[PDB]
Amino acid sequence: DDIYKAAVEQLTEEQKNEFKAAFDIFVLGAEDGCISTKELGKVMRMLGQNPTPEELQEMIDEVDEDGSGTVDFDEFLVMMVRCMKDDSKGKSEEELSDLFRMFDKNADGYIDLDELKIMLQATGETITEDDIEELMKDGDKNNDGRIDYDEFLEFMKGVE
Amino acid sequence: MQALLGARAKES
Amino acid sequence: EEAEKAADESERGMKVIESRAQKDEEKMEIQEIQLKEAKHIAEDADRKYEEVARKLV
Amino acid sequence: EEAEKAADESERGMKVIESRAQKDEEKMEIQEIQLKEAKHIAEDADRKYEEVARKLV
Repeated sequence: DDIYKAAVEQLTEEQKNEFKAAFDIFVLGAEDGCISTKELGKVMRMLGQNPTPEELQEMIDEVDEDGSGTVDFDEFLVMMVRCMKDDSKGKSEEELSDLFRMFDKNADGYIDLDELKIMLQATGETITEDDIEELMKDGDKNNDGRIDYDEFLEFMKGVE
Repeated sequence: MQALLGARAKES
Repeated sequence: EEAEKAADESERGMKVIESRAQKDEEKMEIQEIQLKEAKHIAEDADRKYEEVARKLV
Repeated sequence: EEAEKAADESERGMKVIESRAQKDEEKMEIQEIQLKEAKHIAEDADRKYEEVARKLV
């Protein structure tokens, strides 16, 4: 949602309206309340795009923690956005080593959620806490309560 | 976008 | 008379074809809906395979 | 002209629905073949499930 809600912030009302209707007819031949392969393919072969039932349902699995289970209007649109050339690819690992390192205020190579949340206080803006512990888990896939550089990487996904 | 949206594509 | 026979053959044809088109359209949708399900069974078949294969691992 | 037009228009009707039957026929064959394969994949995946389930044992 983080990436996703932050995204819906940008594009305006009319973008929202056009893809709502684009779903209202993306169900012109719908499948599952979500969109299983028939409408997806329908709309695509109307032009020629290539989503496959398998990876359809998989990128769904990547996202259907909501309980869409298959390509809902949400997945229809995340597919939509999964194509437009806008941005990706990860502020420098050298940069990121620095960024870890300042998370590694301690000058160690291992960071608990404490000086990390203190980096966050150093960010100051309205601090969420759920997402703080979530980010602890993101990083500490090592799960050692303290976080290394690549854990920090696992902790700062999709970030500028 | 063009070939199947035409001049209707202005803001959205 | 031949044009009427043709009206009947092109109309019967249209109806035979509409019937065939409908049979093929239903088979298309039936196979498409069932394809999505067959794919979902493959996903599930591969999914159960992975759960058991992963247990094997 | 009316009879021939009925034949011509019904024939055009037929051409569109025959083309539709052809599109639906091709698509149902495609979906059927794909179903057979998705199902064969599922069956293969189920066979693998069993190969791995017995090998899991």
